Amino acid sequence: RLVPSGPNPLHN
Amino acid sequence: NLEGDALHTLRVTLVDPNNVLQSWDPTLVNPCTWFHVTCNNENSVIRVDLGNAELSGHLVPELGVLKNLQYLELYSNNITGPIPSNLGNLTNLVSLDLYLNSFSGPIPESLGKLSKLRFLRLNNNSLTGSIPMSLTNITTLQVLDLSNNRLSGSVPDNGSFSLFTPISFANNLDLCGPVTSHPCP
Amino acid sequence: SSMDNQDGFILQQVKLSLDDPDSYLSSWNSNDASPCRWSGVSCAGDFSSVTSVDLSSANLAGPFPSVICRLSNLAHLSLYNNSINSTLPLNIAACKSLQTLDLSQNLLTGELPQTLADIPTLVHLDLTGNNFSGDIPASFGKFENLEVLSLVYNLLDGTIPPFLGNISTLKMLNLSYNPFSPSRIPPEFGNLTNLEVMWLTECHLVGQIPDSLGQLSKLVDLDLALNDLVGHIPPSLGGLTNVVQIELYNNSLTGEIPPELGNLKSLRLLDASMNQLTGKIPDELCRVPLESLNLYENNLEGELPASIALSPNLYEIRIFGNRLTGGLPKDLGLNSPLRWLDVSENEFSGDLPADLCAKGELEELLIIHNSFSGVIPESLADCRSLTRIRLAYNRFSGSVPTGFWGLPHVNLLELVNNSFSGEISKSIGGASNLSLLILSNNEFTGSLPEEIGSLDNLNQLSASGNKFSGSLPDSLMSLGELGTLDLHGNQFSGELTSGIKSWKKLNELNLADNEFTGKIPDEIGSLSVLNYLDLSGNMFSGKIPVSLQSLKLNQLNLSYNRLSGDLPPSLAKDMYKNSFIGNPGLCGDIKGLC
Ligand SMILES: *[C@@H]1O[C@H](CO)[C@@H](O[C@@H]2O[C@H](CO)[C@@H](O[C@@H]3O[C@H](CO)[C@@H](O)[C@H](O[C@H]4O[C@H](CO)[C@@H](O)[C@H](O)[C@@H]4O)[C@@H]3O)[C@H](O)[C@H]2NC(C)=O)[C@H](O)[C@H]1NC(C)=O
Ligand SMILES: *[C@@H]1O[C@H](CO)[C@@H](O[C@@H]2O[C@H](CO)[C@@H](O[C@H]3O[C@H](CO)[C@@H](O)[C@H](O[C@H]4O[C@H](CO)[C@@H](O)[C@H](O)[C@@H]4O)[C@@H]3O)[C@H](O)[C@H]2NC(C)=O)[C@H](O)[C@H]1NC(C)=O
Ligand SMILES: *[C@@H]1O[C@H](CO)[C@@H](O[C@@H]2O[C@H](CO)[C@@H](O[C@@H]3O[C@H](CO)[C@@H](O)[C@H](O)[C@@H]3O)[C@H](O)[C@H]2NC(C)=O)[C@H](O)[C@H]1NC(C)=O
Ligand SMILES: *[C@@H]1O[C@H](CO[C@@H]2O[C@@H](C)[C@@H](O)[C@@H](O)[C@@H]2O)[C@@H](O[C@@H]2O[C@H](CO)[C@@H](O)[C@H](O)[C@H]2NC(C)=O)[C@H](O)[C@H]1NC(C)=O
Ligand SMILES: *[C@@H]1O[C@H](CO)[C@@H](O[C@@H]2O[C@H](CO)[C@@H](O)[C@H](O)[C@H]2NC(C)=O)[C@H](O)[C@H]1NC(C)=O
Ligand SMILES: *[C@@H]1O[C@H](CO)[C@@H](O[C@@H]2O[C@H](CO)[C@@H](O)[C@H](O)[C@H]2NC(C)=O)[C@H](O)[C@H]1NC(C)=O
Ligand SMILES: *[C@@H]1O[C@H](CO)[C@@H](O[C@@H]2O[C@H](CO)[C@@H](O)[C@H](O)[C@H]2NC(C)=O)[C@H](O)[C@H]1NC(C)=O
Ligand SMILES: *[C@@H]1O[C@H](CO)[C@@H](O[C@H]2O[C@H](CO)[C@@H](O)[C@H](O)[C@H]2NC(C)=O)[C@H](O)[C@H]1NC(C)=O
Ligand SMILES: *[C@@H]1O[C@H](CO)[C@@H](O)[C@H](O)[C@H]1NC(C)=O
Ligand SMILES: *[C@@H]1O[C@H](CO)[C@@H](O)[C@H](O)[C@H]1NC(C)=O
Ligand SMILES: *[C@@H]1O[C@H](CO)[C@@H](O)[C@H](O)[C@H]1NC(C)=O
Ligand code: NA
Ligand code: NA
Ligand code: NA
Repeated sequence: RLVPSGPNPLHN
Repeated sequence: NLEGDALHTLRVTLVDPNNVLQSWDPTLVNPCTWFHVTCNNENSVIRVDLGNAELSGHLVPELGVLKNLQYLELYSNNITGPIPSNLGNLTNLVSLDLYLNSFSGPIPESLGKLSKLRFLRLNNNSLTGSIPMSLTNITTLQVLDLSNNRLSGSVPDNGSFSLFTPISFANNLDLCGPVTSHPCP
Repeated sequence: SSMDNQDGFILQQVKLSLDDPDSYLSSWNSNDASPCRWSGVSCAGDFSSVTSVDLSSANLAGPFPSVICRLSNLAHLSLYNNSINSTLPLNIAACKSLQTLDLSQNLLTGELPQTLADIPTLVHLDLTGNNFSGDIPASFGKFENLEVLSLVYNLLDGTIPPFLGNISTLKMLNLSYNPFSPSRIPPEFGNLTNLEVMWLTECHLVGQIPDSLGQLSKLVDLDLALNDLVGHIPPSLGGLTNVVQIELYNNSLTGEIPPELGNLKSLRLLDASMNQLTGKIPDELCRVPLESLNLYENNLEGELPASIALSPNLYEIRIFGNRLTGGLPKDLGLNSPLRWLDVSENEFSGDLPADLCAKGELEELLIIHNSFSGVIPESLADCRSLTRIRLAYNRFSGSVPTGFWGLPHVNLLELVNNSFSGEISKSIGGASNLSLLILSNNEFTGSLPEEIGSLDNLNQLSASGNKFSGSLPDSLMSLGELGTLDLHGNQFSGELTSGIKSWKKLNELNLADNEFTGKIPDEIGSLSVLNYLDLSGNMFSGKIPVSLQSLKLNQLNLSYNRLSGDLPPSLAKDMYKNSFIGNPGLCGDIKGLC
């Protein structure tokens, strides 16, 4: 949950 | 998605020495591309196939989210602890194969709500308690094996259970009923 | 004597106050005249005065040692990664010379002491990974020299305070992952002129993004992600002259991506994914030399501007789940070290760009559910960087490039629902990392290559709805990690062998709608994990093996074959009613059978 600030790497 | 999150939750509570769940990337939009997971044409999970995987640990209530699930295959493992009540929320379930595991505690009464169930194999476990009468209301039931458990009490003889032989209820602690030698109090 | 200190005594008192199971304060010898050479203790001044104490990761447990404030020249205190418990004392203000306070990753609980703002020298406050609760104190607006405020991963239940915008010296406001009362972004946060970082992810933020935020010329990172913000991306955000990263993902933002974001020369990373953004992707943004552009799962439409190919820094383009139309930039991947491309579930058309893997860094090529046409670019045959290929549900045609089959690091190859023709090359043998091969619903022809058996780590082979032919290679039965074999809807011929015994991890075998001949091997029952068998629509002959009784099968179809004899009694049940239809020789105690 506590990811450092930056893009969300969701992929297919 | 919700289904992928639910299966990931299962992965986190399971012990996976052979890394059979390594394909289970939560960052994928759907769990369909995961190995051991099969999805329908609408990309909803219909099958989870994890038998003979040397899996240890406990199941999670979050398996109940997989509404379109038809086959849950978690057999020939060392999965321990209770059978989640939320497995009753799997309406489209056709097979519940939790056999050859170390599951303990009661058979949930919720499993009666599995209207389309054809296979219930909970054999070779440490399950205790009585066999729910709700399971008689499952009209579709064709295979039952509650053998090699520590279950006790009356064995139902009505509904789906009408057709069931003694081999289904064999080697249990104190099963009383017509299928068993010992008649009930 | 006026310059004499009791610093050793004070630190010994600190040691007594805290529990030290792992003896990290053993260097702290009472006999020692000066504490300056003690572990974690720095005396940087002329005299023997402690200036810095770092007791990070020392498994120290107990309340905050307020005695330490008697160290007159202490400017730096770190108790990071310890088990400091109880409330933070209001007497911490006595540490009037402190510039740095790191109490992060401790077990401190209760309301924040307001007296922290009464420390005039404080520059850095990190209270991350604690259980602080309640409102942020109003004293916090009166911080004189603070540049960093981190209250991340605490339990603060208040509204985000507007008075925090009054800290002119602030360079970083980090309030992320806190259970705040649903709160709007204070417009007064626009007055933090020196702010370089605004990190408000999972802060239960509601309402519109204030136009005031555009006045933050020095801002480098704007993270307002994983909140419930509504409204348009403010056009004023073109005023963030020094911004490098903007994270606005998984909000309820609507409207068009502002063309003024093109004015952000230093911008490299944008993620506004999982929003309800509409309209076209602006060319002016695409003209910016971006590193990552993620606008996935929006309601965006129109062509992807070609300007994006110009960027020399682009490694990530994820624009999937949109209504985007037209062709991919011809020069895409030529000028940039492209690693991840996801244009899936869009209305994109035309040939794939020729040189996507030009820089040799492409790992994931995901174009599923588009209308892409033509052949696989031959360049991709030398893209050994690739790990995931999903070209499925497109209008592609022609033979697969020979090398593309044998790419070493590919785990998934999906070419499903295309018009691909030709054969699987012998080069497949080099696909060491191939686990999942899905070639279903194509026009593929020829025998399966023997070298497919060299892929021991192959877990799935799905080639349904193809023109594949010939006997199964003997090597195919050497694949003992294979869990799914679906060859249904082909022209496969020949007999199954006893080698099927080696498919010990096979859950599904579908060989339906083929021209398979011969007897079902008696070794079918040796498949421990087989739960699904379809050998329907073949010319399988002989008696059904008694071994099949040993298997617990949730699906069985041996229908429309040449099978003869009587059903093994276990298989005579009503559940297996439709499993044996169309086998004339076959008679059992089933109401349609004979
Ligand atoms: C307040 O919040 C901001 C933003 O959320 C945060 O700022 C940033 O700090 C982090 C943590 O230090 C920075 O992270 C890294 O980036 C640098 C490049 O400048 C890398 O060198 C680091 O890299 C790697 O390699 C190390 C081994 O050699 C590994 O140990 C490490 O894990 C990395 O793999 C690292 O990735 C980040 O760059 C900045 N970002 C911005 C926009 O300023 C700040 O730290 C927060 N402060 C507080 C007190 O909460
Ligand atoms: C077979 O195909 C698999 C399909 O993807 C490949 O899988 C994945 O492998 C990569 C690399 O091994 C792995 O990467 C990351 O996740 C790690 C787990 O936490 C993490 O530690 C990694 O972090 C770091 O390493 C990268 C490497 O490039 C550096 O750039 C970073 O700076 C950092 O040091 C990294 O984030 C994937 O997690 C993994 N995914 C899955 C789903 O398995 C196999 O690598 C591939 N193998 C071969 C031999 O072909
Ligand atoms: C198979 O036989 C069993 C045993 O008789 C049948 O039993 C039971 O089902 C009824 C539901 O109709 C349960 O009772 C009801 O009683 C409650 C009061 O507790 C009342 O409010 C309801 O209106 C209803 O009359 C009964 O408790 C239950 N028995 C056990 C032991 O759980 C079962 O219905 C038969 N199988 C069928 C119909 O498929
Ligand atoms: C918060 O900031 C606003 C905006 O102000 C100005 O623009 C900034 C980028 C910077 O250059 C500031 O120094 C500028 O003052 C403040 O607003 C305005 O207030 C002044 C009087 O101070 C008034 O004459 C202007 O017309 C206002 N203009 C706008 C566009 O709002 C505001 O006062 C500041 N608030 C706090 C709480 O400090
Ligand atoms: C905004 O910051 C200034 C200082 O940067 C604060 O100023 C003070 O005002 C109070 C009365 O309002 C005085 O008693 C203090 O002595 C002042 N302190 C300084 C350092 O000048 C102001 O209070 C702050 N406002 C908020 C809401 O935090
Ligand atoms: C995107 O945001 C939504 C909420 O806006 C996230 O979802 C919810 O997830 C929480 C925590 O897991 C649940 O308790 C809520 O019930 C969910 N709310 C709603 C409204 O669905 C979601 O996890 C986020 N997804 C991503 C990928 O970031
Ligand atoms: C994927 O490909 C299959 C096969 O070409 C498509 O299938 C069939 O759908 C048509 C029209 O709906 C039917 O007439 C056929 O009888 C179906 N055949 C088979 C073999 O399934 C399928 O619709 C394609 N899916 C997508 C999303 O394009
Ligand atoms: C803070 O942590 C310390 C140590 O974990 C707690 O300390 C003490 O109480 C324990 C339970 O009776 C004793 O076994 C310890 O010997 C004793 N140690 C001391 C006083 O240093 C302390 O109570 C904790 N306080 C809170 C509020 O969590
Ligand atoms: C299953 O796991 C438990 C450990 O909690 C162990 O006692 C039991 O013997 C295990 N059985 C195996 C590994 O066969
Ligand atoms: C089931 O358990 C019994 C003992 O309870 C044992 O003899 C038998 O071998 C087990 N069956 C399986 C299928 O493992
Ligand atoms: C077997 O396949 C035939 C058509 O191929 C179908 O009509 C029948 O329902 C199938 N039976 C089972 C058990 O799936
Ligand atoms: Na799959
Ligand atoms: Na101020
Ligand atoms: Na949200």
